[PDB]
Amino acid sequence: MKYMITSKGDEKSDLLRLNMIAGFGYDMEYDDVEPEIVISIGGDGTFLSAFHQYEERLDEIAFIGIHTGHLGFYADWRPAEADKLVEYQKVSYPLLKTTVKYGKKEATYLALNESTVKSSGGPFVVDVVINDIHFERFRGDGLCMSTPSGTTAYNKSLGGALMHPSIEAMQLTEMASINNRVYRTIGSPLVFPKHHVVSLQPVNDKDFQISVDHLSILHRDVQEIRYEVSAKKIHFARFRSFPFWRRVHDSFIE
Amino acid sequence: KYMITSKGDEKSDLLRLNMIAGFDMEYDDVEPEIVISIGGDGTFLSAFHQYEERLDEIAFIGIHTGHLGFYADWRPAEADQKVSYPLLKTTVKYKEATYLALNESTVKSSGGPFVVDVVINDIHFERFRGDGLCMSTPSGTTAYNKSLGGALMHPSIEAMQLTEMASINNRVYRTIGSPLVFPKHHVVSLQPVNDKDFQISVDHLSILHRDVQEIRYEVSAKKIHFARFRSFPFWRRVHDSFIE
Amino acid sequence: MKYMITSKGDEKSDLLRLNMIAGFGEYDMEYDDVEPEIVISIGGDGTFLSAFHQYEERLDEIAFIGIHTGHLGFYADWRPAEADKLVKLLAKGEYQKVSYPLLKTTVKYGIKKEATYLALNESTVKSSGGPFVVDVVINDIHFERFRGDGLCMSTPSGTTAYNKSLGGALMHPSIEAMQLTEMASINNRVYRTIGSPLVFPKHHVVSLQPVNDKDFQISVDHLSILHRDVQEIRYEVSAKKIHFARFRSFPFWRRVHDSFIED
Amino acid sequence: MKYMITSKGDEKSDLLRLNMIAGFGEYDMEYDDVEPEIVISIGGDGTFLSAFHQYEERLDEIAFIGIHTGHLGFYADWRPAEADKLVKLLAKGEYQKVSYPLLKTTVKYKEATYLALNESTVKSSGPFVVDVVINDIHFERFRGDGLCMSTPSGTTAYNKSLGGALMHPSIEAMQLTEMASINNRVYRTIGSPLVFPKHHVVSLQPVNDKDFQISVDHLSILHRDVQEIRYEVSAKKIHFARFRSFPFWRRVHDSFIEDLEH
Ligand SMILES: [N-]=[N+]=NC[C@H]1O[C@@H](n2c(SCC(=O)NCCc3c[nH]c4ccccc34)nc3c(N)ncnc32)[C@H](O)[C@@H]1O
Ligand SMILES: [N-]=[N+]=NC[C@H]1O[C@@H](n2c(SCC(=O)NCCc3c[nH]c4ccccc34)nc3c(N)ncnc32)[C@H](O)[C@@H]1O
Ligand SMILES: [N-]=[N+]=NC[C@H]1O[C@@H](n2c(SCC(=O)NCCc3c[nH]c4ccccc34)nc3c(N)ncnc32)[C@H](O)[C@@H]1O
Ligand SMILES: [N-]=[N+]=NC[C@H]1O[C@@H](n2c(SCC(=O)NCCc3c[nH]c4ccccc34)nc3c(N)ncnc32)[C@H](O)[C@@H]1O
Repeated sequence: MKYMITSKGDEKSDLLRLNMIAGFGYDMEYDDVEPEIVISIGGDGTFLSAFHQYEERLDEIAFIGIHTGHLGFYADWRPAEADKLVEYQKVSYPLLKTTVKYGKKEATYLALNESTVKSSGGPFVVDVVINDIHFERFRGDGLCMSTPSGTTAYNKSLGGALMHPSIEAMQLTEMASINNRVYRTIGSPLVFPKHHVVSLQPVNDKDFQISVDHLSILHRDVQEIRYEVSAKKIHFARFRSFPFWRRVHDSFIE
Repeated sequence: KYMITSKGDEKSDLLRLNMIAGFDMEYDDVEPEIVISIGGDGTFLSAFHQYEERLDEIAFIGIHTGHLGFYADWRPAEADQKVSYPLLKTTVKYKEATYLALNESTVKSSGGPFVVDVVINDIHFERFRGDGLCMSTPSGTTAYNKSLGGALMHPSIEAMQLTEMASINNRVYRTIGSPLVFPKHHVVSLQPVNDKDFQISVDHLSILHRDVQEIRYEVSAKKIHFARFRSFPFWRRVHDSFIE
Repeated sequence: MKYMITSKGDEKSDLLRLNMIAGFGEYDMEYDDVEPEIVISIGGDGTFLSAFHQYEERLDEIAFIGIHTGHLGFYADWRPAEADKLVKLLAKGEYQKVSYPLLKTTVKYGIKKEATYLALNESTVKSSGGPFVVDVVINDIHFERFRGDGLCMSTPSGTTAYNKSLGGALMHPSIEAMQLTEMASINNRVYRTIGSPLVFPKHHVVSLQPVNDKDFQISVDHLSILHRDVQEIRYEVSAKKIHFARFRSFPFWRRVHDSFIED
Repeated sequence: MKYMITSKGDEKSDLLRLNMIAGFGEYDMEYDDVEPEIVISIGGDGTFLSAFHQYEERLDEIAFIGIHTGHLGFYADWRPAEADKLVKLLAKGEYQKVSYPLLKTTVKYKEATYLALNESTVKSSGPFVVDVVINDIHFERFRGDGLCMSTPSGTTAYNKSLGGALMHPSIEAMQLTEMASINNRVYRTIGSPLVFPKHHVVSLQPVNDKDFQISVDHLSILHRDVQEIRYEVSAKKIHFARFRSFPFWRRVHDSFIEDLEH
């Protein structure tokens, strides 16, 4: 079938890539337009690029991650096992939908790890609105809405909770909240189920640094930033049994 | 067919009498379909553990005589569909003993250090050393779980959350630090290392267990049913409690 | 004696400034922004920080005074309505001086020369884009290899600021120390960090040494500039201290209570 | 000079203890367990804490030494394989002395005072609710499991597990950390750990219940009808015997980070 392979850039990834492509020279044809199997070689950062490269056809693509360096949560296959990889089950992980409104039109984005909103320099002040209901007035560095699979990324470093990627939900964590009598925040991470909409509304400044995984751009004149669990899912190709918690253990505990 | 529990104070007992007077409703504490709690969340917990054997045929209603609770959302000046929340199944192994929790289930030592092996799905995850561990229900996240640094999750999510209690987290006993949220059919097994005497607590019930071989945690198939008359959002209840 | 007054910029602060200057004009007070002995900041903590760095070359000859036109600050503890009593007490010289410790930041390059900075609140170091990875060396001894957003070294008085939002502890400004806090540490198998904030005494040096990237985004009291080809970043408690003019007694813990709990 | 040795209890501690006593049998060392000048602890930090309270009324005439039979401790810095060197070094009388600050715990109901090397915690006997007073000034009303006041050297103990900051023992201060605070509309607490210098008094005053489970280090007691719990940096200090540079941060490193040569 149709497939394609992306590379990190280093010699180890490109050499391993060419080594695998020649292996398919079976009934496998290389195609980067309409692939059925996308293979990422490098790390989680490399895998994220492959996700956004083919986010228009997530329903017809199974992803496979290979790490040339340290173990990743997406790139979970060693280069020494590249021979065996060249008949599988499909595992689906939830994604995050980020919608931005302006003063025009609106923009939507898909996240595999998380989406963060920070200030354009000074203090980040927004009103956190949960399901058309005011919850808190936040003041700090920013806010982080994480995917289940993305909880082991930025979310964890921010003191968030680790969620199993079988749970369809999203998690909101604080970034250096001042948390005083004027700007009282919840402090605890908040996990939202499906059909729940978290709305971030400006108070004074209208310019925000919205980031989606590995892409941070400046959005001017922002009226609203809404978060909710996307209906679209990312599909993986399961060959062996590598449990999520086991993958967490090998990463942080060892 | 229904029944009514009371906290113990005069305000709760007298209000209870008024509700009986209001009720083709036959008062039956044997096989009730409607259980009404009067007092607070603590009183509500007592009503839950009173009928664990018939949680599938009972809809609960909470009335707070004191401050607002997460389970008692009805003011006493209002005595005049079903919503299901997940539960936590706690199994202690020696003949095994099982317990159901509405808020959470914590395991501490019987005096000295608390040292166990955290096993996730028959696979060792970490060796814990500290005060103890806390496995919380979705609805119980706004309780002890929050104080321990745990995350707040909406009760519509069927899962369980494990949080640390003063982990030493060093070379020998490296822990994850972050709270862990486990879905359905996931089993967290806590296995002793040396001392096998632990102070296992289920919600408001803290009992001492001797000769413990294994403590297993998993989301129970049984769910607690509430009676929804109005619409009080979970996040609004969190807002009114911690954000004033 | 010689004095000067800085203003936030709004009408209220500027108005208060002119009236105080006229107030001092009734006594033996000379206005001088070049070599003053008393620097009065009118506005907020941010305004106070600007006045600090404006005269960081003569901190030994200056007693600072903060006046908050808005909400109460940790550096600006005087209300505008007390400006009249402030002038009269300043003119007589009826006040004692209280000293707060400062943080010394030293940046080394691939010999550029060598840059030094003084911080009243804190000094932070982050990357210039990607992952921030450095080796934390405490007193010429390797302590940890850090990977994350960055690191924040705070002064005692600066603990109630960015430090607190990062989970740092609150120290009384009488304690001569500095506090290092983590900024979103990945803290895994490869990059194991302490997690806990670290309080260092005087004469202790925390050296941050690069692993791959030499470019770092260093900020001193929100003066964030890009430093290229960085060889070393050293942290130590400065021998220089900031001097305040004390007329009454506003306890640090009360200022903490009035700011984060209730007022 | 006069010395004594405490033991954990196991075979390793008792055997190593006998070897040292016999080791001092070639030098001018008098063994005395009632009025010693050098107290040696064999076992762990728990053993050291026991040796501290055993001779806490003569802290001015005693320099302590710790030997860890198991993992590295913050008070037991010496290895069992270095016991041979310790005897000769102690006999030669060649060592500088290092002093660590202590925590003074006062319980009023007559007045009871306690000295802590690590920390002093106060819990309930149900909900623990007290009013935290800092220098005769109300700061917050706490509600949770309890409160922990830690010594500088004690910051690496329970204080670290509670999320407190690590302080160098050269700093004469004390640190207050929360224990499972509820922090809501009614009971708003600071959250952050608080570090107090000398001459600063932290007063814990009851709200409803007067009974509290007050613990000082290993000693966990129960005080009834408590009116006030006072915390302040004690004037008394514990003295150590230094032979070689073993930095505090190294002990922190070798305990929480990694120990590659072990
Ligand atoms: N604005 N201003 N003045 C700079 C002061 O801001 C304090 N400081 C900072 S400065 C670092 C920064 O760029 N943060 C992005 C958001 C932000 C900038 N300035 C803030 C001031 C208050 C609150 C948020 C910000 N962040 C924080 C922080 N999250 N919570 C508390 N306090 C901070 C820090 O003490 C610094 O000295
Ligand atoms: N009782 N007692 N033990 C004395 C030392 O134990 C230290 N201490 C304590 S005492 C409070 C307590 O009952 N903890 C329950 C579990 C436990 C007891 N002792 C431990 C020692 C190490 C680890 C866990 C325990 N907890 C802790 C704590 N989580 N992490 C570190 N160290 C602690 C505390 O500093 C005290 O100095
Ligand atoms: N036992 N009991 N009561 C039942 C509920 O009390 C809730 N729960 C507890 S019970 C554990 C305990 O023994 N804590 C000592 C102090 C305490 C006891 N009950 C409390 C209730 C509120 C606040 C403090 C206590 N602690 C906590 C906690 N620190 N912050 C929040 N909520 C808690 C917990 O959810 C439990 O299910
Ligand atoms: N790897 N990679 N690509 C970007 C991903 O990196 C993850 N991500 C980030 S991105 C936010 C950021 O700019 N942080 C500054 C330093 C940094 C950039 N990328 C990093 C990757 C690992 C560690 C630090 C950085 N920070 C973090 C974080 N502290 N700990 C864990 N993971 C993070 C985040 O999930 C993002 O999706």
